[PDB]
This record gives sequence, structure tokens and C-alpha cells, in this order.
Amino acid sequence: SRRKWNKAGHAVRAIGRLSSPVVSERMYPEDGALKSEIKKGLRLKDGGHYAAEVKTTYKAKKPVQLPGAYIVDIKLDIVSHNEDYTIVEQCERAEGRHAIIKEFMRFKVHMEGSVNGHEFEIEGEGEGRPYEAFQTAKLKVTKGGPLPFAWDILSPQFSKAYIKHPADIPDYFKLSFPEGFRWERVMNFEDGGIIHVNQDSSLQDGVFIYKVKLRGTNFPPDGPVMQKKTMGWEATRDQLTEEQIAEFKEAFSLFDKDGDGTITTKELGTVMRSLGQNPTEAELQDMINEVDADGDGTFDFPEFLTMMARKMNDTDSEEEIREAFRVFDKDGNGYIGAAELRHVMTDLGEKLTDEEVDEMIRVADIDGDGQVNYEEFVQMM
Ligand SMILES: [Ca+2]
Ligand SMILES: [Ca+2]
Ligand SMILES: [Ca+2]
Ligand SMILES: [Ca+2]
Repeated sequence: SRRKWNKAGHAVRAIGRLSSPVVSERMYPEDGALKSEIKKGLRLKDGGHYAAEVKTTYKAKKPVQLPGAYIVDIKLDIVSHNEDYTIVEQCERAEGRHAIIKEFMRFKVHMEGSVNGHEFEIEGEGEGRPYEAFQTAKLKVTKGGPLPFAWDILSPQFSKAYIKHPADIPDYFKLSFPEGFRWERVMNFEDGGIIHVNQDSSLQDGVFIYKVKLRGTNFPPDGPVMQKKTMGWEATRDQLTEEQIAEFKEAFSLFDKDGDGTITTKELGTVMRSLGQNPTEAELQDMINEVDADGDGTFDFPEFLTMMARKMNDTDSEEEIREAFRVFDKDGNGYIGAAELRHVMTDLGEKLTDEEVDEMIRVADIDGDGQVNYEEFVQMM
């Protein structure tokens, strides 16, 4: 009965999270530069997390309007690679939230660097849609291959022009062209490994030209970077208990109505329209892209668990519970009545009997007025 409340509450919070993806890069103006922080670290093959801190300074080559502080969601995937990673394909979509850069742009990149004293060069070519929010690139190790460390340390080094910015957030990167921009970056990792990166971005002949210089040092030789034990960048996650996994499985089942192990944009659209929302099919698609961790073009249960485990501060946990309450509290009068509850459960796809609805109210109603107020809801969730 309490389980029924948690099933429903988790599903509504899932919709909330699907509609609000973790920040990837936090942007902030400072000292005449646009700076950023990234708190994502690296998922290890053993399931653990290898923490990183990444600080970047971006600086246009001519004076350009700085924006106010904002957020970039970025999803980067390794689309393919040869056996030893000397040739790699990656792709990414990026979006900012609170004439010469054409609709379609190609780029060329050249990296030279060193990690624990291992010198290498990479040459690459990419393309995408700078306003739409999409890019792909093919990278090839031209010297020092095969690389004796995780590709993941290089992937975020290879394209800021390809970030969709809304109209009221100045696009520092796009506005800097044709002359372009430089960046500098420092990454610290939890075992003391360090990487300094310098980048130059310009526009020649209609093509973006990227130059990168990277120097990594102090990685332990048995550590996960030098032993290739990493699997992509991920945000910090909480550990889930066995019970929670059970709960979240039930919440998942309300979306996956056909039972195929996968949630689709159709299945998600269906629950979201019953709930009275109407997101556009571009939007439903974006929502699944952001949580499709393996990039196989489906949203499955382990990926649903990842979303539900993302580490969130207490302001933010509390806001999401407030938000869940507002969905159940259809009229917004601060009380969930029987009829409001029945309708939300039906909307979620839990068909319930009158008496089951009564027991749900009965178990949540501390003060006995026949409705559930916010404090009583919190107690449930
Ligand atoms: Ca399904
Ligand atoms: Ca997937
Ligand atoms: Ca109400
Ligand atoms: Ca009550």
C-alpha cells in the first residue's frame, strides 16, 4: 500500500528527471573569460567511479559579449573503435540552458600530447549541425599508437561551436568567429593524476580548425587510466539498496507497458499525455537520448536505475518531492483527495479498485481528514 505510493512516486520523479537532465558543464563568466566546471568522473569496469574535477577557461580572440552563468547538457558517445583504439568514432549532442557558422559545418582537429611520458599525435575530422546540437568525429592516432591509457581521458578534448544556445543566452563560442577562441583546461583525478590541455579554435576556408596540446602526468601505472579500466564519463551516483531496485523495477513496469525491457518515446509519451502534459515528439526523443547511456537507441532498466541513482543535493531532492506532489495534487489546493489519487494512478497505468484507493488514502492520512497534504505525502516517499 505504501509500496503503491512509492511505485507511483518514483514514476512521477522519473518523469521529472527525464525532463531535467544532470548538468554536464557549468558555465560562469569570470575575469573577462568564460569559465566552466565539470564534476563528472569516469565509470570503471568494476562499476565504481573514478572522480575527476575539470576546470576550463575559454577566451575569445576578439572582445565578445560574455553571458551570465548557465548550464550545458552534453552526451558524448563512443560510436565505434578498432581493437587497439587507434581509430575512434565519437559523437555528441550539447545544449545550453539556464552566416559564417552555417547550418552544417565540418572541422579538422590535430592533437599532440603526452601521458606519463608517452608521446602521441592524433588527427581527426568531424562534422555536425552547430545550432541543432549534433556532432561526430573520426580520430586516428598517427603517432605513438596504440595508446597505453584510457581513451576517455582524450574524448572531451576533441568542439564548443556545436552547442545549441537559446536566443536569450549569448553564444560566446559562435560569436567569437571568424577569429575564434582558445581554451585551457586542468583535470585532477582522484588518484592524483593530472592533465593540462591547451586548445585553439579557428575558422579557415569555411572549416573549423582545432589544435590541441595535452600533457598528462602522475597517473599510477596500475591505476585505472593507465590500465584501460574505464568506460566513459558519468555523474556521481548514490548506491541503491535491494529494496530500492525492487521499487524502481515496479516504477519501470508502468512505463514499459508491452514488457519488452525497454521504454520508448511512445510509452513515455503515453504516460505523459495521460498526466495531462504534452511534450513534443522532438522533446520525448531528447529525453530518451540523454539517458540512453550505451547509445544503442533504447532506454532499458539498468539505464533507468542510473537515472534514479543520480546524486542530488538536498535543495534539489526536496524540490523534486514538491514537484511530485504537485502532479498528484491536480487542482493545486494542497490536498490530494481520493479522486485526484485514483486519476493519477490510472494515468500511470495502475488500474485500482475503490477500496485500494481508500487504503492508500487511509495509510497516508496521518490527521484523518480523508486527504493527503504535503507533509503526509513526504512521510510516504
Ligand atoms: Ca516497452
Ligand atoms: Ca540503451
Ligand atoms: Ca487537491
Ligand atoms: Ca490528511
